[PDB]
Amino acid sequence: SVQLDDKLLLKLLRRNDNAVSDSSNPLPRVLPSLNIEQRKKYLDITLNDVTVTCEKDMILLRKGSFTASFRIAVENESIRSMAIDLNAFEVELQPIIQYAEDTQNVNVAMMAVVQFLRIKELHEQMISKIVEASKFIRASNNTITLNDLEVSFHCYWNLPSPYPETLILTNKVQKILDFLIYQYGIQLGVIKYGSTI
Amino acid sequence: KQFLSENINFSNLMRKNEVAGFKSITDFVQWENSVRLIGVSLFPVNYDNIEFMGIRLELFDELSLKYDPPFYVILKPSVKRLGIWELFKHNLPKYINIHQHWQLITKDTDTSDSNIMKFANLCYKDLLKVHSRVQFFRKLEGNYVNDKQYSLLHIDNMGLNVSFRLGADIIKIKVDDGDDEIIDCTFNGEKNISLLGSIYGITNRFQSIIM
Ligand SMILES: [Ca+2]
Repeated sequence: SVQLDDKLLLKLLRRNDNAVSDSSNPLPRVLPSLNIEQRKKYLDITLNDVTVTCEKDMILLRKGSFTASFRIAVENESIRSMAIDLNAFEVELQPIIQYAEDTQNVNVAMMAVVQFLRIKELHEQMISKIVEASKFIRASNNTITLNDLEVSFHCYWNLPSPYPETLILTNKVQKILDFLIYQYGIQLGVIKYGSTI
Repeated sequence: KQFLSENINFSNLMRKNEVAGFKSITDFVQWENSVRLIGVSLFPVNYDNIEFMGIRLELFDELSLKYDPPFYVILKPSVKRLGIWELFKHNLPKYINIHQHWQLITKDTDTSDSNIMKFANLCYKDLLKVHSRVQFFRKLEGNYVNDKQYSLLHIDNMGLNVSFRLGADIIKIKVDDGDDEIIDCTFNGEKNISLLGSIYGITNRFQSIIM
């Protein structure tokens, strides 16, 4: 039953009540309730698929059996020193965290480890959908094979921004696959590229 | 109960009855300020007869190291399509195409926690191409290159157009999203192909090479 001073959000819930009335007495006079219960259930479905936890001073981000540990130091009110440790994912993620830990830029670190796990789950369920949908077999996350042909799946970074884009390679030919993924789309194209060539 | 702050200021994350199932309201706000760091967040606006769903979009600025104020996009529980969300009040820059992203994802038909996470991540992404791209020009202030100082003169809202001085000569530039490519350059006023290549690698490493 706590009345929150948020004070941006309260200036917003008022504004567009007022900005649509610029079209010619719309003010709230009432403040929202706060209940930690729902607030948590929301922060849950935003992390969904991954847990955040804290053993001071470090704060762990974990999707099963993977741990990205961020130890952070703050001299009020500003961050100073950030440091990081991973497992098994050092290489795949390396380039973006070169940047992150090098600027001591925190959210770039996190949001990139989040979206890497998401591009990894996307590829893994993309490769499942391909293997059972045709004659293909699997080696690791990276690769699938049909006879003499090897198609790799994995992410690259445009170094500034934490959002990875996907890169589907193969032993040559490249021009051909790349275009059958664009026109016919990543699954139906990589199915088609396992017929012609 | 006011240990919760609107901005995600760094102190809340550190030092030292069940609330949320957690230990105490402090140890909840340590967890909440932790998660929120990712820059994207889901949080409830709760009223007695309704609950809106807000979307926290927060950038980390490295000049003074702190986050910029949270941006909110807010979603109303719908009517006439009964159990789904619809768009309500947004303060976001006018460069972010907010509505084209809503349709690209939900098609207005299915609004699902799964699909709404995909919705922010699209907005937030367009927000960091712009911010990260402006900020790269702020970070160079005071830095030399070729032992000539760089000061910045002017940059526009979203930073396609820029003017800096490099040690006594004025370079102007124009950029094209989302290539972050430099399409035009004016060196001391005359046309220049040298710096042209790209917004990052080429505007340090290629500034030394020819000019
Ligand atoms: Ca409803």
